[PDB]
Amino acid sequence: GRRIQGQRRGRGTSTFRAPSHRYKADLEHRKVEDGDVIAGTVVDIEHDPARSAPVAAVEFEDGDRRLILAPEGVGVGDELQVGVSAEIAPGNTLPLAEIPEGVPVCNVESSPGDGGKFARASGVNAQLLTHDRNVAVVKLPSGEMKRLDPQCRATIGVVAGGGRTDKPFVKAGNKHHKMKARGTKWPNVRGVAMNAVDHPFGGGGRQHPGKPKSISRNAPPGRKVGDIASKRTGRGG
Amino acid sequence: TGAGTPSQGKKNTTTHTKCRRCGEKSYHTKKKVCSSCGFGKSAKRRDYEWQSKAGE
Amino acid sequence: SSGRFGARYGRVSRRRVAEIESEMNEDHACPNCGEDRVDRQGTGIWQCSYCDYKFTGGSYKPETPGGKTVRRS
RNA sequence: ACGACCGUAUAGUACGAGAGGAACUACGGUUGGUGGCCACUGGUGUACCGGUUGUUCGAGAGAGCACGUGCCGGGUAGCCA
RNA sequence: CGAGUGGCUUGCUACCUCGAUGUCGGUUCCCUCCAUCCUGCCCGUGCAGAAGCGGGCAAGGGUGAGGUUGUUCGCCUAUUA
RNA sequence: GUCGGGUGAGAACCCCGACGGCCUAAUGGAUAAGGGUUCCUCAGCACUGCUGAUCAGCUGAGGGUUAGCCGGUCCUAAGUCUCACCGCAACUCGACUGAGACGAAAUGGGAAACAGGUUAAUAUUCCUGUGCCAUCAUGCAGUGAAAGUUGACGCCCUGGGGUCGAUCACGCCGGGCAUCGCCCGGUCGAACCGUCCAACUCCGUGGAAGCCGUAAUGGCAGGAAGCGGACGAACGGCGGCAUAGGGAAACGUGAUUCAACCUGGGGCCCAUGAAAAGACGAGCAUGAUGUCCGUACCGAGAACCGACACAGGUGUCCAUGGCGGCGAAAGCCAAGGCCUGUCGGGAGCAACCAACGUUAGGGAAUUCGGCAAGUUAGUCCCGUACCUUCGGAAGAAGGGAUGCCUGCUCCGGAACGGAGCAGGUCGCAGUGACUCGGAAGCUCGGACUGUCUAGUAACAACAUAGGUGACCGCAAAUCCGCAAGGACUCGUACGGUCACUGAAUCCUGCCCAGUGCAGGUAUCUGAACACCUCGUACAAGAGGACGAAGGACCUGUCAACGGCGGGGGUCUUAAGGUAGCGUAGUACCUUGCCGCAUCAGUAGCGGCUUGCAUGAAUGGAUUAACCAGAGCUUCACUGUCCCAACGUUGGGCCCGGUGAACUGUACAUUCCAGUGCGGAGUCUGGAGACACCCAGGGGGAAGCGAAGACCCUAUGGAGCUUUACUGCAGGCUGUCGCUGAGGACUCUCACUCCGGGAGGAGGACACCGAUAGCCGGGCA
RNA sequence: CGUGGAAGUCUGUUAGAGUUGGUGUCCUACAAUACCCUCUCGUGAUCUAUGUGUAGGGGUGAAAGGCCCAUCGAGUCCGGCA
Ligand SMILES: [Cl-]
Ligand SMILES: [Cl-]
Ligand SMILES: [Cl-]
Ligand SMILES: [K+]
Ligand SMILES: [Mg+2]
Ligand SMILES: [Mg+2]
Ligand SMILES: [Mg+2]
Ligand SMILES: [Mg+2]
Ligand SMILES: [Mg+2]
Ligand SMILES: [Mg+2]
Ligand SMILES: [Mg+2]
Ligand SMILES: [Mg+2]
Ligand SMILES: [Mg+2]
Ligand SMILES: [Mg+2]
Ligand SMILES: [Mg+2]
Ligand SMILES: [Mg+2]
Ligand SMILES: [Mg+2]
Ligand SMILES: [Mg+2]
Ligand SMILES: [Mg+2]
Ligand SMILES: [Mg+2]
Ligand SMILES: [Mg+2]
Ligand SMILES: [Mg+2]
Ligand SMILES: [Mg+2]
Ligand SMILES: [Mg+2]
Ligand SMILES: [Mg+2]
Ligand SMILES: [Mg+2]
Ligand SMILES: [Mg+2]
Ligand SMILES: [Mg+2]
Ligand SMILES: [Mg+2]
Ligand SMILES: [Mg+2]
Ligand SMILES: [Mg+2]
Ligand SMILES: [Mg+2]
Ligand SMILES: [Mg+2]
Ligand SMILES: [Mg+2]
Ligand SMILES: [Mg+2]
Ligand SMILES: [Mg+2]
Ligand SMILES: [Mg+2]
Ligand SMILES: [Mg+2]
Ligand SMILES: [Mg+2]
Ligand SMILES: [Mg+2]
Ligand SMILES: [Mg+2]
Ligand SMILES: [Mg+2]
Ligand SMILES: [Mg+2]
Ligand SMILES: [Mg+2]
Ligand SMILES: [Mg+2]
Ligand SMILES: [Mg+2]
Ligand SMILES: [Mg+2]
Ligand SMILES: [Mg+2]
Ligand SMILES: [Mg+2]
Ligand SMILES: [Mg+2]
Ligand code: NA
Ligand code: NA
Ligand code: NA
Ligand code: NA
Ligand code: NA
Ligand code: NA
Ligand code: NA
Ligand code: NA
Ligand code: NA
Ligand code: NA
Ligand code: NA
Ligand code: NA
Ligand code: NA
Ligand code: NA
Ligand code: NA
Ligand code: NA
Ligand code: NA
Ligand code: NA
Ligand code: NA
Ligand code: NA
Repeated sequence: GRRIQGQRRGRGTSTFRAPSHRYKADLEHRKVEDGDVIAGTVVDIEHDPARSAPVAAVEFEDGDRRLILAPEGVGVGDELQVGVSAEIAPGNTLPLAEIPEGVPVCNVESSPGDGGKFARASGVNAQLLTHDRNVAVVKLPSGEMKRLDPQCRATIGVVAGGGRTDKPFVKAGNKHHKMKARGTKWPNVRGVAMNAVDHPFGGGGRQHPGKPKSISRNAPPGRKVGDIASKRTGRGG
Repeated sequence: TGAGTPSQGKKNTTTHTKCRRCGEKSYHTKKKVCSSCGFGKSAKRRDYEWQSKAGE
Repeated sequence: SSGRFGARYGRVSRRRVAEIESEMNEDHACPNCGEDRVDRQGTGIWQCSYCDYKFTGGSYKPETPGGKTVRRS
């Protein structure tokens, strides 16, 4: 048959790429030698086209002007600090070790100095639970307990723009506009609505998958479709 | 819209042009590659054994 | 306010759009001063027409339940 | 190139207990078909005459255009049913 | 039970055409057959009359309009000689 | 088009005049692409031109395109290339990372030009006049000089400033008309230099506790109004330019509405609406320099693409010419263009055909079906049902009004804006043409806008929001690449990938036996290396021990594939169809039965319903709104019909000119029968038959057109499928190499990842190379 | 009551896009997909010019096996090939 849509994706053609040239900033934590003597002032609050969430323009002491992944409650004029000795207030960034347990955090680093990887989407947050000289246990937004190096930096507070998901798109056009700002092909044609040549579920006199939807982890691309290595399906039991 | 005559009307785009290297009207001005001599793609001249019968 | 939708989309969709946009359009007390003068400038962006204070908040409310928790601990 | 039917007189008669109820013949009409014709009725009638909207020729008068008459009203001959 | 006629149905056969003989139903227009539905002329009757039933000769003319259905067919309605 | 006339050997179509018409977002004006000399002149008619030609986009020969300030050039956009690096057997191949370059002529950004005149043909290019920009040189000034501003920005609504145009008033100049006194045109004048400034912002004053303000929102003791001031706009006003230019002349003045242009206020985003060069910041005189490329013409019913002078296709600007009216609508008419959507002449011009008008009485009887046509119509007033998601349904339905003329009232600053009143008055008809809905009900489907089979399918199909399940913590899940590498990703679970269902409302039962996926697993099974035994002076080979993933086995899971019966008052094989719906777009029997409706209803709707073979996200039921979706009923309407007629325009017919194609074994005036491979103009027997020609509608030549797309056959083909055969990628897993120190463990030194670095995490694992077992229509 | 002016909102041959019926005209065409009337959309998942990217078992596909230059259940050209 023909390559399935999921296979066309990987080639990285225009249709599947994110409108990168239209994006504003790669939101990473600043690098500080040590000491913490790095503070800046929020100069503006802007919309981030890559995340449908606000972002903050900060002007640092040493003349550096950069956009920052903004937590809720950050405003123009506010002074933010980054470093070991940073104050424990919303919007500041310091290593997990300097953060008091039980405090909501966002933009958590996976490896110390990577600029942040976890809890960055609208209104989310990680929960710093356990401290130690060896490991800082953080609960990610998915509910998972993550063991991290206490040296991994993070920002105090929950990510801004919380509740974005609360409102329905209502119409195709609204989804369309959002989709145009992402690396995604939309709308979505169901496999079962296609011809056999185009998809493992295509074909038939009526619409139905011709086999069980639960596919093995070992299935090759072009065949891995439907419910991937599902431990279970449905709602009952 | 018919794919024949009615679709022939929008054809006012210049692509293949007189090539600087071979003189043939094959230099694709959009690609900057001559489809006849290979100019723009290779220093060596474009040529293939299939351009003639196998035993010739 | 979902009246702009006419007879389209169904109950749930427009009931929720009305409720959400209603709370979004309510007078909001500025964190800087204290005046009920905060309006939405865009997605998650809030600003006081009085003192000009521009800040981050929820997508449709200036304060979310998660954000109100931060202050505590 | 004529086919067929209905009606009247025959007759409330013949027949028949009664109920009911014919025919020959002579008449009138209808229907279908056929051929022809236009005095009559009807249609058409961008011949013609009138009314009137918009616009243009300054107004008036008198006209052009509005699809092969702008629209509306009347309609001769002829052709027709 | 026995003997037949027709070639409208159906089945059988595989002769004809696969370098193609355009489908069903309908329509329109022409000719024909008779195993006659009406009409003409007759015979019988369980033929009083009236109305019928059955049969003979006979193909001149007629055999129409509608409701459902693509329907052919058929069902149904009101007319009809 | 017509009548005259011009030229010519020759004139319906070449030119002049008159008369008559056509085009109004185009048939006019300016252009992009594309064409490429098609432009202009002269001379021609063998070619081309749907006829002719003295004409020409044709033939021949000459000529024609002039720039500091219009484009290019310069900048950077999506993105492209080059070199380096790396990969690859290799390259003209290949992803990343560096560096460099390229990438916008209408239509991105951008130093600077206007007016007049001139040619057969150019023109912000030439000429005249005036203006302007950049660079450099000289002189004066200046030490400032880089912070900042600009370039530079989305969608919706709206105020103010304001020019052209248009219109109104009045004056002047010229023209037209001639029963009045009206009607038309003109009344000019740039770039540039100078000056003015509304809005926004800010400062001082002031001191509002209720005031200020808007079309609207709004503003204020954190200091409102008022007053004063700073900064500050037009392609605008004003003055110069200008005893420049232009006009035969006059060579105006005010006004309204105001495109351009300028400047503000508001609203929206699960959408956030380029960049760089450059400019400003940062004065003035004088002088010098300003090269290179483009420039003709068409820009289309004859200059482009479509084989053609093709009824097709093809971007931008002129969107403000008059009447009209809501209008960039119709209709009519200017300016401007044209009579080249290029063959004519004749016949009351027949039949027949294409478009079309009108048809008495009846009124869907026509037909699969109202197909086609018709009806209605603009605006104002009254009035408006079921149902409903409260939005809608709705312009429901239905009823009334509508012109002109005279004099007026009201809103507004006013309009050549709008709303009304009284009286008079004409027609069959006052939205008088034009423009301009027919309406109502029942049922089915899909919720809606949207998408689609370029070229027979627009639908109920696809999409959609919404619902749901699955995978993944990012050194991820998913996917591309042979590799080097890469998309997702300037992203991080409120994410994004992979699927199913398909708005809302009420709901979504039972089944894990089979199949799939996933977890677990004492025991069983389970490859290769290494190891043990036998064999071989070695080796082949045989066997053993250990045993990974996988399988057996156990468990979970159906909004996973799917299933929900026969029998009796259990059996197959797990369950044995719950809410609902039901003769269904699913019901064979079938036109089921009853009812509605009709004269009559295989239709339609309602009820019943034992459902040949309904049923819950293979979603069930139901549903307001929506629909060029399927079926049915009613009012209205009508040439669809009864049943056809007459008329209009273009053909048809005759004449001049131009001038193909299809098709053709031969013969051929046939007809009725017969015969024949059973479907004969040609054989046989008869019948009929003087030849040629015109028009017609198509009975026959099993008419012409296409080596049947149905069917079968061929040890034909291809696309597709799968628990067909055989293999190949890919995933998982053991083992060997990289690989190191001290059946569970520690370490650091390779190697990997994070970090700018110091250093941190991980670590002999992983990655990679080799091999072995399992899965493996993803692919051959 | 007014103000305000929302909408994949309505009417609309504004421009522009689309293509339902006529199974009309044409069917050796004006045209290898045309003409006319009728009809749908027309502030948005809108339409459009130019530039630009994706390439053949590969693209692209709101999915019709649609489209990739009159060529598509695997483009076109030449070769294998007599
Ligand atoms: Cl989303
Ligand atoms: Cl130019
Ligand atoms: Cl305002
Ligand atoms: K055959
Ligand atoms: Mg980033
Ligand atoms: Mg995209
Ligand atoms: Mg879908
Ligand atoms: Mg399909
Ligand atoms: Mg497949
Ligand atoms: Mg389905
Ligand atoms: Mg399904
Ligand atoms: Mg094609
Ligand atoms: Mg006329
Ligand atoms: Mg035939
Ligand atoms: Mg007989
Ligand atoms: Mg006879
Ligand atoms: Mg010429
Ligand atoms: Mg000449
Ligand atoms: Mg360049
Ligand atoms: Mg430009
Ligand atoms: Mg010229
Ligand atoms: Mg020119
Ligand atoms: Mg022509
Ligand atoms: Mg009539
Ligand atoms: Mg009927
Ligand atoms: Mg009938
Ligand atoms: Mg119709
Ligand atoms: Mg007044
Ligand atoms: Mg009318
Ligand atoms: Mg039905
Ligand atoms: Mg739909
Ligand atoms: Mg089609
Ligand atoms: Mg449609
Ligand atoms: Mg169609
Ligand atoms: Mg669907
Ligand atoms: Mg969904
Ligand atoms: Mg969702
Ligand atoms: Mg979803
Ligand atoms: Mg029924
Ligand atoms: Mg279920
Ligand atoms: Mg003979
Ligand atoms: Mg054949
Ligand atoms: Mg077949
Ligand atoms: Mg095959
Ligand atoms: Mg790295
Ligand atoms: Mg196969
Ligand atoms: Mg709309
Ligand atoms: Mg519309
Ligand atoms: Mg393009
Ligand atoms: Mg198919
Ligand atoms: Na399927
Ligand atoms: Na044959
Ligand atoms: Na027939
Ligand atoms: Na007879
Ligand atoms: Na019948
Ligand atoms: Na001519
Ligand atoms: Na000025
Ligand atoms: Na006007
Ligand atoms: Na729409
Ligand atoms: Na099961
Ligand atoms: Na199972
Ligand atoms: Na079922
Ligand atoms: Na639609
Ligand atoms: Na008629
Ligand atoms: Na014939
Ligand atoms: Na095939
Ligand atoms: Na209101
Ligand atoms: Na059409
Ligand atoms: Na191919
Ligand atoms: Na070949």
